[PDB]
Amino acid sequence: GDSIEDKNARVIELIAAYRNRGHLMADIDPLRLDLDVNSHGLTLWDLDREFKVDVQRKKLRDILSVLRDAYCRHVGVEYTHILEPEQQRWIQERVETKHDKPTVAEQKYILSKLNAAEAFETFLQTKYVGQKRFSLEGAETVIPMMDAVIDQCAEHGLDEVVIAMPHRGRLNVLANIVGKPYSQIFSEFEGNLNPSQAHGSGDVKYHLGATGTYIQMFGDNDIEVSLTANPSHLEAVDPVLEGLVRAKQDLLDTGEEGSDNRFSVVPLMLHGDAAFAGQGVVAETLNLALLRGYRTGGTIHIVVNNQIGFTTAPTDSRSSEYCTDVAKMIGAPIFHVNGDDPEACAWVARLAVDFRQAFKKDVVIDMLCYRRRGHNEGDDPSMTQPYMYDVIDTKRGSRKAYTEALIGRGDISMKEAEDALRDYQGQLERVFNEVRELEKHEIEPSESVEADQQIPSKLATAVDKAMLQRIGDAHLALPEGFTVHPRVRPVLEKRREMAYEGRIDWAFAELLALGSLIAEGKLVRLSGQDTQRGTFTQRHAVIVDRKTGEEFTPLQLLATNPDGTPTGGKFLVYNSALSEFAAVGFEYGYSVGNPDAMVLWEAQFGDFVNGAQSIIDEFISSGEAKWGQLSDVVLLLPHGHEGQGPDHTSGRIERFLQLWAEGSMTIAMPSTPANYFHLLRRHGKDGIQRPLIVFTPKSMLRNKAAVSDIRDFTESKFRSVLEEPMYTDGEGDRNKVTRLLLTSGKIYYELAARKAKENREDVAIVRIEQLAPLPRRRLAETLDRYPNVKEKFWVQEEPANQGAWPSFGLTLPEILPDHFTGLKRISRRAMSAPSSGSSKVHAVEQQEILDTAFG
Amino acid sequence: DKNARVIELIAAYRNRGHLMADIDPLRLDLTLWDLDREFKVDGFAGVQRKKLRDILSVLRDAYCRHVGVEYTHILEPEQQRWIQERVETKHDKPTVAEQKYILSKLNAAEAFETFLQTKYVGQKRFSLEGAETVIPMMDAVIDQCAEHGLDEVVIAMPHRGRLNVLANIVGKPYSQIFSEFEGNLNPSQAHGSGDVKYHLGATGTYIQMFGDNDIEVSLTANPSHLEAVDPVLEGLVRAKQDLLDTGEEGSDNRFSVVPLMLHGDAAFAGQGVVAETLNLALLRGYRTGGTIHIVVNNQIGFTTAPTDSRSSEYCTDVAKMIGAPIFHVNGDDPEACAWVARLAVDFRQAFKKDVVIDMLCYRRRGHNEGDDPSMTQPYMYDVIDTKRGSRKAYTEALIGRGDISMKEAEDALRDYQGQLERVFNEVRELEKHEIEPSESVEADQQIPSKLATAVDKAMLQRIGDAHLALPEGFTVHPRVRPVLEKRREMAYEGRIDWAFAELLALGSLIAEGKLVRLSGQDTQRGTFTQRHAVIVDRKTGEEFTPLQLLATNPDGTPTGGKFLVYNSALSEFAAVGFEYGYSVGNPDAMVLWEAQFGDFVNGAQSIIDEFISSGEAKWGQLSDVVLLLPHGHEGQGPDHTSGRIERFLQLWAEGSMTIAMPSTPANYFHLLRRHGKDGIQRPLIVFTPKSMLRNKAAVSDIRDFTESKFRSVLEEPMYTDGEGDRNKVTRLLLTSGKIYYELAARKAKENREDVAIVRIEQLAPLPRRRLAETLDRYPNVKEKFWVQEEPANQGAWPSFGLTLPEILPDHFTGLKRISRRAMSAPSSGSSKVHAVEQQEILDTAFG
Ligand SMILES: CC1=C(CCOP(=O)(O)OP(=O)(O)O)S[C@H]([C@](O)(CCC(=O)O)P(=O)(O)O)N1Cc1cnc(C)nc1N
Ligand SMILES: CC1=C(CCOP(=O)(O)OP(=O)(O)O)S[C@H]([C@](O)(CCC(=O)O)P(=O)(O)O)N1Cc1cnc(C)nc1N
Ligand SMILES: [Mg+2]
Ligand SMILES: [Mg+2]
Ligand SMILES: [Mg+2]
Ligand SMILES: [Mg+2]
Repeated sequence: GDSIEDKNARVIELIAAYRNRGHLMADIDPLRLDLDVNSHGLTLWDLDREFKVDVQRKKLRDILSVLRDAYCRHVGVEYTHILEPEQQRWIQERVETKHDKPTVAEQKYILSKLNAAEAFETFLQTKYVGQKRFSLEGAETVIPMMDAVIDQCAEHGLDEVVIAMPHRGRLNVLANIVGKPYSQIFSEFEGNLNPSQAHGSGDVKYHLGATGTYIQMFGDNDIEVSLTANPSHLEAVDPVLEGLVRAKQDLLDTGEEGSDNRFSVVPLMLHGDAAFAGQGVVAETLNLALLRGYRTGGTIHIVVNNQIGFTTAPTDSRSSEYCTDVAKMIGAPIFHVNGDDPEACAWVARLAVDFRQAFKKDVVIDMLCYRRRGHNEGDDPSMTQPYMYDVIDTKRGSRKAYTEALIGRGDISMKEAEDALRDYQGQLERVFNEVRELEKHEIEPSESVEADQQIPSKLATAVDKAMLQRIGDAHLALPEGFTVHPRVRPVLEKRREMAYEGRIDWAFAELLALGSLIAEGKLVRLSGQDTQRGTFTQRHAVIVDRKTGEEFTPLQLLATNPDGTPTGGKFLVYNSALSEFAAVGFEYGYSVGNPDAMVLWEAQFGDFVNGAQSIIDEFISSGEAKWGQLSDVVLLLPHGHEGQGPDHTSGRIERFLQLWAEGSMTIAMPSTPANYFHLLRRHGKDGIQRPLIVFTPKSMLRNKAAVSDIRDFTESKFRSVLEEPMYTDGEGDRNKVTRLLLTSGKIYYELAARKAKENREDVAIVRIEQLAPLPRRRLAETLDRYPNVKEKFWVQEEPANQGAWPSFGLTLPEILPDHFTGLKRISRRAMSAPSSGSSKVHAVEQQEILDTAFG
Repeated sequence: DKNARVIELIAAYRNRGHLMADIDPLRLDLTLWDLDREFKVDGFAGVQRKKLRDILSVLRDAYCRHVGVEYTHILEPEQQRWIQERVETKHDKPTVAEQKYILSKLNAAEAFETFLQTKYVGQKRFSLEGAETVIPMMDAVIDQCAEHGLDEVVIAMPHRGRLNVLANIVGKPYSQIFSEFEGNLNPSQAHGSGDVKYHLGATGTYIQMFGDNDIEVSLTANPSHLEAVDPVLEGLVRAKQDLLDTGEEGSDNRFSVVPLMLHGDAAFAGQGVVAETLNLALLRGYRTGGTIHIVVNNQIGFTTAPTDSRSSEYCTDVAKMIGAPIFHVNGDDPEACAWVARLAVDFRQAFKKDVVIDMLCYRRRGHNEGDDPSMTQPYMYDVIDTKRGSRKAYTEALIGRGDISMKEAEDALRDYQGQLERVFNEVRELEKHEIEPSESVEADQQIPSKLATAVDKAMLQRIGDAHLALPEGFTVHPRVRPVLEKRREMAYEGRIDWAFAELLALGSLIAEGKLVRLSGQDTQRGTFTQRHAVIVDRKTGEEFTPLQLLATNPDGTPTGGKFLVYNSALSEFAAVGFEYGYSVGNPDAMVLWEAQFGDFVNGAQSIIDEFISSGEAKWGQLSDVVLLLPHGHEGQGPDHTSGRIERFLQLWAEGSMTIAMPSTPANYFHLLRRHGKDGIQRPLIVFTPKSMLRNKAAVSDIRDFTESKFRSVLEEPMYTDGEGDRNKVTRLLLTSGKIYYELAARKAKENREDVAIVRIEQLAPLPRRRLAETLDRYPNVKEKFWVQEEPANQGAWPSFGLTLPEILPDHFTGLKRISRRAMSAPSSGSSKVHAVEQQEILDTAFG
């Protein structure tokens, strides 16, 4: 036969090999630190021969030049893992082509960005040699790359770019991308902060955020750009950024629940190479990318891959070939780019935005670069990486290299390049001198943020009977032909009955609170594991057609007024992924993104919220004091000793009470459905942006004593302290009381049952519903109504080192000494775990507490 | 031409055939003239010429029937070829005896579940019904490991089929499982606070049914927190491999202890610890030679559908990042499940890397046996109601093939059921005894009386001299050489600093024959450039570890000891879990994990809460892991200041952990030596210094190492050795850590003979007797203050403010706090604000 047919088969194999694996041979590293193949008779003598390619006939040397330029030069493209052939074709069409050369104006603009990037760092090195700044030197190309992402987003007519990033080049991005004034950055290095800057306890300069407007230089558009605050904990901000962006998209009616699919707010997420591979929150957050409750239409990721993590080499940081391999699980294309090629970096940035816009999905840019100085500017890296730093010492920086290229191209002269550098440096010097001339402020200890936010003087949470009845009737306003599951129908009928006749249970009180807020025009977002039905089969926020699987959400009917006009409200209820860290981070971010939303996250059991401990510690409990960032997220934590074991008993009340300070959070453990209703309505209507932690029930959901009357919803308010109904409404005599039992939560019902069984008129039980801030005035005023009390006990089912005792045992005798001197504890013994593993052992221990309280 | 269509068609089946494979038991979701034409293909024994008809039948059987194979993401062509050779050829047909054995495992699997359903209808058991093939699959993994002559299989798994695996794979007695359902436990079963039945572990010996080998099989305990045990399993296996001299640090590369890790579908996709643990798989400090993963993929997670649980096509897509092949297999085909299990073991043995089996199955009952799944999944449960189980279908096949008769099949099933009934009746006949409250485990482990931790001068000198015993031609970095010279000087002359005291402790243990494993972020050099446990040749990059020289006696014989020091990945959850597991796996090892700053250990909160602080009380599982947490107010911000002492003190109970904040290098040395030599297996939490590493006052004398012991309470040297008068003291300041040096400097500056400073070095268990004895030496004290740099809601005050007046009322009634105000964060963000607040504490203490 004709050997051209054999040779053509080898050409088809070569095309596939470059597309699939060319990235493994690409010249992406700026440091350059690192017989049985069947050729089917193809050799170097076939270079000028024409071959058939899939339609077209091309010379072998031309096929090989296109493949080598696309896949083996300064850009490594990974895309053949993508399922969708139209996405692979889209990328092939754009990378297997001769690129348009940037104009001289575009080249000068890129150089102006590299000048700003390096000169900002060398200026800080000269003025503040002894202060950490986490310089981007060796990775200056991140600045024209980020400029190109934002400029391309503006070109697509998008609304906003929200950035989250770590420390590397943070100050550089704040000054040269977001527009944080140089004077403000210099004031931080000077330690001369005005009262606004010195507010709260604060945080380090490389954790701060900023906002501004980016104005295009090559087009007629502009776009908002924001950079969010973050703690030191690397990658922890990743789900927070997604939540912030989702909330902004929902507000613009763009995105998943929106009237259009523009997803017009773009998350731009930066990462370090060691952190991106090592932190589990990265995979958890990528896992949210296509979920209906969390999708943001694609995140643009940039890894500042300086091939080091402090003193650790990549071989000790990851098991994958690339630090970006984790992102392939959601079908993201990956572009590995040589950080010493500014034009390739800008081109990849624009291609990434175009791909995100075309397919509304994630894209990753792996920018290979290096770290010019030590990990921080006081660290000596040659002790552990002598070879790498001997190579770095021989390298001209990307600014100098690009300047020489433009001089060589004839664009600029050496004198012009020198003058432009002196001008930028001269402007930094001028601003530095002005800041240094400012009057020095006296340094004072930091102050509590407690008084910065206060409840309005007038706020009622009660609703009328018509509102209760409307929410009850919504449960039976089924779509025509809908088949209700036979074991769900009694719940719907019971809700109509409770709305008109009382005995309202916990689950319905929660829906009365959320439904009445929706009717008043509020956006309510509720999510968590199995939250649509409820872990305890109690919520039924979504009901499923038994014959068709169609879904009906009764509370969504409250988003329309009886006359047919919208209230402006909405109910967004989702089953979350099986994640705690990313889910809690996302809801925290969502509440920051839309302060007017009611945002609730529900743990399956409170025992699993320790999986989100970094979010609780670094964002929820402390973001207001550290950054002035406000969140109104609600965490619902099912809690209570019921004999189900040490991981189905406790939400670790003691840990939240320990974290509490400065009125940063509200912490509550309501004992009645109406009090929970009023708590949620107060939180949604008070205009205070502070988190709420609620310890919620499990067996108490179906306790026939734990029900509320209609008048408790229509004629009452949130009560931080509750007395027994016999004293406030009944014929109970407070003067007969000699023993006071103080408690919180479901144990009240067991104590009250024991009091009734033994007719103990000498014992009274007082509940603390709001654990933090402690209701000092209401507690003192309640205790003053029992003048003959000789002894007081704090009673709890939790072990002695858990529950409220560790904080209350110390604080109650200090803040109210005339009431709580001599306060004693009644509880389970101190325990390493939250409870026994045995239901029978739980029952004996529970009875001991009750016997001790009445002994 | 037509051959061009064939080569691309072969690639299409290999790359994407899995997308069309018949893997779901529920089924809820160029020309025809070329068939007899011969084409050239790359056969497994050389180039072959095959009819297109035969190429297509092989590809459809390999990739589109009950097994979906994902492997073309793997970099190594030899691994793809290995898989092709085994999937694109005829599979070995099981013998009739092997088929009957698989059926006996399905019988045991289903009959155990239906028996518990009959006897204990109201108790959760997380049944494997709908996924019974996991039992012959696990049997096949373990049998294939025994066929390779491996030493042990260690299993970690969640709740799904846990009781079934304990009884039918590991050999936990049926009588013990029934006693758990009965709630009639003997005193050993009732020991500690305990845990739920589907969290418990067991160990036994597996004996091959057809071969001549045995193998050890163990299943580790775990909390409810799904996937949290994954890094613990890897640590336990690595410790066992290091002991057998197999694996990464071993003389052979057998990696002869196999991790077998089971997962649920929703948890495997959702929990970040999965990716963190996979990321450890090829790292020198953590590699275990490949984990075999089995996902029990029942296409549901409680009430949540897969479309709400993950963004990837498969729940296993995360594992592709470490190049693991993935085998998706139809759970209703027991022979395909066993065949994939054996293939996975063979692949793990050939390439010493991870393999994933995604077993597609269903969940016969609700999430738990009291839950109604048709409320949320009506369609799925209408389909499940029409399905014959895998046991019934496999029995019908064997009866149909003529392997067994219906009478033989029923007799075998009734024999197993009769034996369950007999054991159940025997357990039910036992008298029920009084149920008592659970008891503290504190007294279970006690320190031997007068444990000596001092070493002689020769030992100190040997460790100092080891720092300059450089290999021939080694070039020391010019800024590292002064540290080595200073260590030799300190070993002979004193003024021993914190960093060298740590290495004196570890070095002296290695010399005594102990394995010491030390790891953490940048731990080889040290975050504060203080450790230099490994030094790097300035010219060649070669590494030298001075403490490794202590593993050889001066006469040249080995001590039996070793120093394993690693830079960890940038992980806290998987790294802490791994070190906890390692300490469980080798109780004789000294295992230390170091946080870069203590502020980041909250990333491992699930491991601290669920394993470290509570595993002894819950499961009787003992760990001696050490956590080193750099801590101290130095003006570096709220994430570079605190290891959250207050949280560890709150978690503390029952003597479960030792918690310490030493103020001197010798006291830290004695703390580490006591921990390594006391024969007690309980974790140690140490709050370690940063600036105090280089404080010239924070140095120790040679006599502090050779003639002393760990001191839980320390007085000022002026009273124990100097000319200080204790009777002049009217104000006592109690403290812990570096603030002691600032308080002592202020006392010396103002000649405050009326003030004494007492340090509590061991925070938990509180040294009640030594504290009382010390305070009794100051008879004229009129006021006592607890002084700390931490905010009032942090540090030791929240626990000590409550416990000291209760446990020592004649000494601490009236105890007052001196500290920073209560704060939402651990500190101010400003170094200047920190400095003003620090001076306020010092001024208040002496005001
Ligand atoms: C381990 C670690 C760093 C190395 C990161 O390497 P890579 O991701 O490649 O980024 P790059 O630095 O190469 O660009 S910087 C950071 C630290 O905390 C600085 C960051 C910060 O505090 O904000 P440090 O004070 O310990 O140095 N640090 C401690 C650390 C540990 N664990 C977590 C979860 N977060 C952290 N901040
Ligand atoms: C969300 C959740 C479960 C669903 C798992 O689905 P999948 O991974 O597909 O497994 P399978 O059940 O389909 O086989 S079972 C488990 C729970 O905790 C039971 C497990 C246990 O407690 O040990 P529960 O009491 O809330 O039901 N539970 C709560 C839970 C939440 N978050 C974590 C980290 N761990 C958990 N145990
Ligand atoms: Mg890096
Ligand atoms: Mg509010
Ligand atoms: Mg499942
Ligand atoms: Mg020990």
